[PDB]
Amino acid sequence: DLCFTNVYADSFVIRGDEVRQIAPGQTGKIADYNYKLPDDFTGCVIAW
Amino acid sequence: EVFNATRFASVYAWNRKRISNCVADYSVLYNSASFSTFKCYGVSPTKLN
Ligand SMILES: CCCCC/C=C\C/C=C\CCCCCCCC(=O)O
Repeated sequence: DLCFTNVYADSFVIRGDEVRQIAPGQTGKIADYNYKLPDDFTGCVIAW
Repeated sequence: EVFNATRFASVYAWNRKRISNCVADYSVLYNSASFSTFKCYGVSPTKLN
């Protein structure tokens, strides 16, 4: 029921036990040196 | 000796250890360890350093 303004799509492959690291505060090998999300994120995370 | 031991206790006789006089640089675990569940309760994990 909405319309979206500035849409971007990221994409990568990791290992299962690291999916929990894709979030605002996670401080791990993936969130520290590889990929980090803001603390005021607006969007959706999707894994499979 | 903790995460890389040889035998762990039985949950009915769980073990308990004491840690003192050491440096907590957990970044040594990134190379070999892989945790599926990690949750801190009374502290934010971005301030464990
Ligand atoms: C030997 C125990 C020393 C205890 C020191 C006190 C607090 C330290 C808190 C957490 C240390 C382990 C965090 C797990 C490492 C991040 C997850 C990962 O590996 O990616």
